[PDB]
Amino acid sequence: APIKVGINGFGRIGRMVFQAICDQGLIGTEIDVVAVVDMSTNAEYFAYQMKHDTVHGRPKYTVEAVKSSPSVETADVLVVNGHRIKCVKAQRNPADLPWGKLGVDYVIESTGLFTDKLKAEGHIKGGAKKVVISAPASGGAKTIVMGVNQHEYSPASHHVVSNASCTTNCLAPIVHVLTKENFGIETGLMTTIHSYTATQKTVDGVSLKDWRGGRAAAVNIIPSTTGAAKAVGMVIPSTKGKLTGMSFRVPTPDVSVVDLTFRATRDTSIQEIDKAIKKAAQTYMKGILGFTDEELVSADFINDNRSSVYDSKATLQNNLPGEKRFFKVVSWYDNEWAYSHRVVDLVRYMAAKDAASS
Amino acid sequence: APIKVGINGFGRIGRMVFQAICDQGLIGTEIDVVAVVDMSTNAEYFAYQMKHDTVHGRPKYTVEAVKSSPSVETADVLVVNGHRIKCVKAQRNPADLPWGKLGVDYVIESTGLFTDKLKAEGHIKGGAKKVVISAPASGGAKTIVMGVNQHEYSPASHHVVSNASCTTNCLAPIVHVLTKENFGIETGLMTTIHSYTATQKTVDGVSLKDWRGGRAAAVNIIPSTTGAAKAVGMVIPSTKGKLTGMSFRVPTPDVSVVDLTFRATRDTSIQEIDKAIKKAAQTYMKGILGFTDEELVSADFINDNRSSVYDSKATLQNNLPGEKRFFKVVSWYDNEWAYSHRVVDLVRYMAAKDAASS
Amino acid sequence: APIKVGINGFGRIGRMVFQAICDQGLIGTEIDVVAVVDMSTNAEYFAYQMKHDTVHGRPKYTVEAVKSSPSVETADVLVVNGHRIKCVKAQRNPADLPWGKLGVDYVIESTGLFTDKLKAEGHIKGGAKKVVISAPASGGAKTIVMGVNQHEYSPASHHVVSNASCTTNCLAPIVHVLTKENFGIETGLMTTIHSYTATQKTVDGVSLKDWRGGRAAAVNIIPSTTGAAKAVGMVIPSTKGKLTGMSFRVPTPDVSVVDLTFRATRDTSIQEIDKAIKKAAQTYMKGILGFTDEELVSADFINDNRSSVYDSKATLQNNLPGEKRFFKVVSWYDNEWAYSHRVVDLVRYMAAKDAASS
Amino acid sequence: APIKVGINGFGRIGRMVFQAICDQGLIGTEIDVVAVVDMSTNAEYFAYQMKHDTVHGRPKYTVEAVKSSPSVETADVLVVNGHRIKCVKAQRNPADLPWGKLGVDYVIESTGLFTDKLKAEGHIKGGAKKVVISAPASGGAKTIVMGVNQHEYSPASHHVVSNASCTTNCLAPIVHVLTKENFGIETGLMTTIHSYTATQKTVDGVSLKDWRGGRAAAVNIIPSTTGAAKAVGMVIPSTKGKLTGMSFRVPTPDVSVVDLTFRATRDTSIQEIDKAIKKAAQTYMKGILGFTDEELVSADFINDNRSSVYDSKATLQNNLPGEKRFFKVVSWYDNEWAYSHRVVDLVRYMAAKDAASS
Ligand SMILES: NC(=O)c1ccc[n+]([C@@H]2O[C@H](COP(=O)([O-])OP(=O)(O)OC[C@H]3O[C@@H](n4cnc5c(NCc6ccccc6)ncnc54)[C@H](O)[C@@H]3O)[C@@H](O)[C@H]2O)c1
Ligand SMILES: NC(=O)c1ccc[n+]([C@@H]2O[C@H](COP(=O)([O-])OP(=O)(O)OC[C@H]3O[C@@H](n4cnc5c(NCc6ccccc6)ncnc54)[C@H](O)[C@@H]3O)[C@@H](O)[C@H]2O)c1
Ligand SMILES: NC(=O)c1ccc[n+]([C@@H]2O[C@H](COP(=O)([O-])OP(=O)(O)OC[C@H]3O[C@@H](n4cnc5c(NCc6ccccc6)ncnc54)[C@H](O)[C@@H]3O)[C@@H](O)[C@H]2O)c1
Ligand SMILES: NC(=O)c1ccc[n+]([C@@H]2O[C@H](COP(=O)([O-])OP(=O)(O)OC[C@H]3O[C@@H](n4cnc5c(NCc6ccccc6)ncnc54)[C@H](O)[C@@H]3O)[C@@H](O)[C@H]2O)c1
Repeated sequence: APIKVGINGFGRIGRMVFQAICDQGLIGTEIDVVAVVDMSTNAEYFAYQMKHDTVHGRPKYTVEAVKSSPSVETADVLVVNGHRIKCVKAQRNPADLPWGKLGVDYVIESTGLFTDKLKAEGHIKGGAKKVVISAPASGGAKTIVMGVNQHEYSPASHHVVSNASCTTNCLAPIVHVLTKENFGIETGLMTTIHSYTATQKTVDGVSLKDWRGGRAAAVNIIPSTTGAAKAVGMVIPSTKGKLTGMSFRVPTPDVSVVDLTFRATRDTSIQEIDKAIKKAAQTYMKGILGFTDEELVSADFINDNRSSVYDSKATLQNNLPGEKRFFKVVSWYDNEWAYSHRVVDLVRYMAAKDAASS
Repeated sequence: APIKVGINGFGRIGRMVFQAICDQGLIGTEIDVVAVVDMSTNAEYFAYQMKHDTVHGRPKYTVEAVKSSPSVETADVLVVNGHRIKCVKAQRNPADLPWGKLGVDYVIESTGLFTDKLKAEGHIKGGAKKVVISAPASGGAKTIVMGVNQHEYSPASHHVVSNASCTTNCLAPIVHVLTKENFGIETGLMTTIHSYTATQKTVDGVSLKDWRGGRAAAVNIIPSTTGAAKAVGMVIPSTKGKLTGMSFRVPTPDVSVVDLTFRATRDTSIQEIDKAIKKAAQTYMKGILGFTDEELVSADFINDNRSSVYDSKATLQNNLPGEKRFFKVVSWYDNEWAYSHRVVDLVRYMAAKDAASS
Repeated sequence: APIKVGINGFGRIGRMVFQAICDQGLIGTEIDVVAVVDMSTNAEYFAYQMKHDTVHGRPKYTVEAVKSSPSVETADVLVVNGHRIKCVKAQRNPADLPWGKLGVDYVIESTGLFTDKLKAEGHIKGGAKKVVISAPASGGAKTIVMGVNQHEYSPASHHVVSNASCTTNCLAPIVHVLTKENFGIETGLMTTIHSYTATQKTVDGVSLKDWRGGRAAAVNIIPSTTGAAKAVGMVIPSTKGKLTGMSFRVPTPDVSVVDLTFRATRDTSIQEIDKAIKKAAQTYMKGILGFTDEELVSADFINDNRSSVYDSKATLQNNLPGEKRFFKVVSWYDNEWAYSHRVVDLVRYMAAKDAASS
Repeated sequence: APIKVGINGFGRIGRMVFQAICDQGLIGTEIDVVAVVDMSTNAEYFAYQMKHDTVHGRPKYTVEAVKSSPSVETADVLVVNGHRIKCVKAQRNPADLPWGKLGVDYVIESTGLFTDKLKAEGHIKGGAKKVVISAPASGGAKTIVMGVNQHEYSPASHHVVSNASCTTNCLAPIVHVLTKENFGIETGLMTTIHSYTATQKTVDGVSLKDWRGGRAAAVNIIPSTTGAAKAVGMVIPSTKGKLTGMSFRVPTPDVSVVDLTFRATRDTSIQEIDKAIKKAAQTYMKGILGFTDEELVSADFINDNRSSVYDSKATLQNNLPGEKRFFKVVSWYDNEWAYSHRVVDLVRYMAAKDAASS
């Protein structure tokens, strides 16, 4: 049973979803990537985009750009590891995409334009059974963070699911062991020192909705907002209105770090917390939550696919010496990598439960 | 008599041309900026963008944003030192712009989208008399570099003119005094090590016309094409087919350097060349061509309004010891600031020549 | 009566303390900078460093390099605006510095090698009557943040004064009015997102005492320690053990931002806190604390000489909506420029007190 | 029969040479690394430097840090792949290093300090049989570029050998096929847009020998000099006094590119030169000279061990269309990694020739 997926928007996350599908062994055997969609249908230019990444390197798979038939002027079929993917043209409305016809059942929505559960339904109107939004979703969609609440999915009810944001996926696992191990956050504020993204600008330009976010990106520390402010309360309803935060966008191109400052419900210590987070990383959060005892800096997390990886030393040293309630917890994440692995983990969970019931 | 100008595209070059008008003492008196055009009309947002620049800092003029009538919702008039500039909404076609209505005669075309003579003429159809494309132009518009061939301008024939590009305004000064002081160039190639611009990308992205241009801009050395390649031959026909080159877009926000390598027509020396450039700096090319004897790096050329500023020490330490024909000439330039100043000098030179005749 | 000073270690803070002295209009008239001490004595090189700065531009003063005698090989005296500063060679011990000879009474200890009280007394034995260390000090030196506790300085008891770090001169204003306006801080942790410094490395290199800190500076988010972790308790005895923090060094050359997360003593609001700080900013903290109501990023604080300028918007927008105990204060600072001005303002304060008593 | 080698200066090149020895299969069987030398004897700090590199990522090999006796305070032995390397304490004179005692015959000198052939013999007085200087040398040390002139090595008389610089290793292959294939280079001039290195400064600071080299590294285009200005004439004497160049140090942490403008000795075409370089890349320069047909940028050459990998499209698109003599040739290089592999290649060659005769 090849899960038939199509990628709408072959950008940073689209191309890293694609690469997490090939690197993890699933192309053409477990998941069938039927088609990819973006502005051009020049498969040679997509191959160029895949083969050479500034931040994550050359990939291990191989890519060819072949035509479907010599009647077409430019290569339109991509051939990865002998698997053929089709380069479909970008549609302004989700519904004008031929999903049903190409036989695509699960569509990964990663353009960034269709974050509303209502516009994303246009995929299903085009023929898709399910939709995963690689972002926070507005308008009613289900937001799941793997390792914390993927089980609340239901094939029957949830058809446009959302995998939250990179920072949610990092914060929430931290929050989830704090509650489940019962330290509890009474209240919590959080900062994500975060790499710049494709929504920012090389030099000072136009950004109407966030004035600061239009400042030259690679030469300014830019205050702005994070997506995990809302979404962690959505995933864990016990933190609704207990926790919020901001974002500082600094001049690195990938990897970010969460910096959570909370107050505990019961009296505890940072040694108890560090123990429970390591334990959790080895037992029930394994693969999603990780930890590190080394003096790592940010470029040591490029290509690290844990959702979140707790920094044991930066935490243990930077807390109040005899504290029972006021705690800092530092944790890292490759915003482009681990998040792209979680999208594929979610597709496959959903396909499993969709077959499990119908 | 105030020159009635309208800036279409209030971006890096739009806003710097505006600020140059204020810093030189022309607003309201010598130059009247009737209107600016961009993706919004919210003048409180153009205020912010004028008041805070990452590279060139805070401006000396004062900016206020007020509403034209109490009927409008968001402030839509700019007021720069008690002079009113209007914030007109952007049009997909130049012909649709109310230029004759607003009373604009000269339009500075700096959107980047209308570098063709004919899409630029839509301005004259919208009620403008003359257009200055802040870029090189296709379709046959007049290309004039100030200090070299601005005298070639005719009020009768040149309605869409072009002030070439930043690199062309840096290299043609140098090429000009080499041809005029009789050293000559037999053939020559050129390289601009240049700052990234707003067409480049924060993270690897789509750029289907120059594939490399699409790669993360601030973490890479990206080879690409320079404007001064085509344009130095248009300005000096003597260099047609004898001079071409490339760009290496490197991770800095502003200022670029030209690295010219040429073979001279007669047997000379680099000290003869160094003295002639210094001479031409102090005599005929003043304010256009400049020079330095100091050990400077790119950050020192921020806000240097010279088109070309020769580096006497880098040229001299990095040429062959007793050479008569093969030489290197190095020259800096603030690609944003100086080019903007030269646009204003062109507007003013055209507007005076037009009055002197009609 | 010129306050006889000499700067030991003319680097970033040494040249910004020097430009602060000249710019405020003090050189020659109120402060006589007798000598500057560094790894060289080539006043031509020192003058290359003064005239061109990558982050703070061309200075307002003029620097000339003169020979004290034609008997010396290279220029060894700096003439800044007609005034003569001598270039004395760098000693490995403060003690062997000719202070008593040169006439120097106040020494600004900005090498960053003699931060302990006792190696700092090495200048006094050698002739200086007073010493200001541009860094937190060990061995029991008096730590003073201007505008918070300079009233505690006593000419009799305190000869080796510490002006604390740049982050404590940003964090200590805000903790001072939070206690003075009785909100009070129960416990609190802080993070500074901070620009890389002279003590960091261009490529991965050696740093034996903090491992992460030797990593490539300009391409990593390097977690580390801050100086305000100790210093804010030395200055504000109330905060002894209630507040600590950490630093994240990010890829910008200058300007940083504190991000304090505290739990107040009483029940309050962020609009209450917002008013209290702004008020304080206009009244008793005017010149130390500042605020902004604008959407500014880090490069808008280059050359802002307030110790701490509070960002009203980023705070109000990124706090929990109806919270009474758990808050986040965000505040900027130009760690090179603001600090250096406090240095010149401590010399000036201490000096007059000494002249008041003896 | 292992070659016994010691590395002095375990910095960027020392650690990359170490990693090229383990990568190429050579550690413990073909090359035995007896000792590594740097500021510390802390095996743990060395292991942290090896395992986490910002640019080249995690090494494939495994590093442990053990104590050589229960008596030593801190781990002083590395155990890379079961092979034990000693951590010898850094010395001020090469001669005071225990090479004969340890049993070291070949010494990779890579501190950046002992670049004089006389200072380098200190190693042979310390007990070593040969010295390789990972940098151009003075005082008459024989200079070799692998792939161009290592056949000029005489076991007999060449004792302290210099592997030239990274730019001579990129430049000399290109210059070598142009003279061997009989295009010739009459006079030539080059420029290398180049990543910053460890001799540079994060923020503006001290640099007495090159004034510009002290300016903040990651925020300027810094003109400077190159090592291949001297060394290529020494490897290829045909080109002494005929070829020279300069350097621009830009804000990338690794990879650099050679922009070479030369005039041929005979009428030829850029198409012809393009074929010759591809041909060479495939036959006698294989593994040393490569080429690319792709639209690559600097980051695509990280971990590319060819010494010089020619850009076919950048060279072909940026030359004069009718030219027969005056050309531009562009070739890339990962300045840390390819040079490191070549140092191992020379040590290996040298050692086999020395065995062959004695
Ligand atoms: N990078 C990270 O760290 C990260 C982490 C977690 C989550 N995410 C999230 O994933 C999403 C994508 O982010 P990213 O970083 O990959 O950004 P990106 O800009 O690299 O990727 C977006 C991609 O979508 C493409 N695209 C634009 N309009 C499209 C369209 N119809 C419209 C159309 C049709 C015709 C014409 C015009 C428009 N149809 C299909 N593709 C279109 C773009 O060309 C681009 O390749 C965002 O929501 C972001 O929040 C990013
Ligand atoms: N920066 C430098 O160093 C430099 C130096 C020399 C020369 N230049 C040249 O000047 C030009 C501008 O470069 P820049 O660096 O200022 O770039 P920039 O991107 O900062 O400026 C371009 C500006 O034009 C605006 N714009 C886009 N479409 C527009 C439109 N109709 C279209 C429309 C209408 C409605 C919807 C959609 C589209 N009408 C009016 N404004 C529009 C953008 O919002 C932006 O503010 C380029 O040709 C560049 O080569 C730059
Ligand atoms: N930049 C900021 O944001 C900032 C803000 C606040 C506070 N600070 C603090 O101020 C201090 C300086 O920082 P910075 O950023 O200016 O750094 P910097 O490296 O730019 O300045 C240090 C200066 O001291 C010089 N120096 C070294 N050894 C010296 C010596 N004897 C020794 C000697 C003699 C002979 C040989 C060898 C050694 N005698 C005199 N000068 C010597 C260096 O050449 C350099 O110019 C630090 O403690 C730092 O924490 C910096
Ligand atoms: N990175 C590149 O792209 C590249 C490419 C090609 C070639 N290279 C060349 O290789 C050389 C090294 O460059 P790099 O980039 O690796 O620089 P780097 O700074 O990373 O490496 C230099 C290493 O030498 C160490 N060192 C300093 N003094 C030493 C000493 N005695 C002295 C001592 C003893 C006690 C106290 C004080 C001093 N003995 C042993 N080690 C010492 C440093 O701690 C450092 O680890 C340079 O000549 C450079 O031109 C670099």
